[PDB]
Amino acid sequence: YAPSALVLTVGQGDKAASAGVQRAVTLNCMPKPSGTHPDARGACDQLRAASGNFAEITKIGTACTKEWNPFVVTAEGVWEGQRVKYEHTFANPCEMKAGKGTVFEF
Amino acid sequence: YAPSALVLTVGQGDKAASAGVQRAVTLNCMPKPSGTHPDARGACDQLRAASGNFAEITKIKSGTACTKEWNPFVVTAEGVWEGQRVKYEHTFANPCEMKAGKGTVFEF
Repeated sequence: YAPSALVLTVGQGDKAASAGVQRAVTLNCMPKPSGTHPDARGACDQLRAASGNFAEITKIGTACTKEWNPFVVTAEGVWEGQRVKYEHTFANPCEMKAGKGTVFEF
Repeated sequence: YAPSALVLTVGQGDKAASAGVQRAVTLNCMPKPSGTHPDARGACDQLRAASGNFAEITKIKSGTACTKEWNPFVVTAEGVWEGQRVKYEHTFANPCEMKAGKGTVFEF
């Protein structure tokens, strides 16, 4: 196997570079799930099912207003030996609530 | 202040973008040290003493005496330190230089 180790963050703002990070968790998946992530096994399972594609997890029955109150989630590190650097901006808390899945529920 | 959560990697090559990862570990320092890093307390302590400055970890040491052949390794750190983004890489010319400059942080 190849390493799968990530840091994930959430913060206020519309880009990772400009966001005020609120919470950040570690996640290791190979060969066993661990980390400060609150559900390392569920997160590793969901990521495996998506082939490591964070965008598949965050994409938009969700009835949210068009208020702009943005939050950015990030993932960076290595997935099955490949370097990854991901960010996604949710327009507001309502969209984030629907789009976090297990991976970004922290 | 604020979260300090990191992933560190080592790989063969001369820049992170061109080097395949061999091993990677997690490190979280607050409120207590943990992670897959084999000495999380030592790594967190060294980083705290350096105020999160990864260049201070890998800086040159007067006792280092290595031959000069090119056989490079790249180490990286990513994540947050005191809530602020970390994106760091350093290339060691050969195994001797990596042994001299890895400290506890990159000892995995």
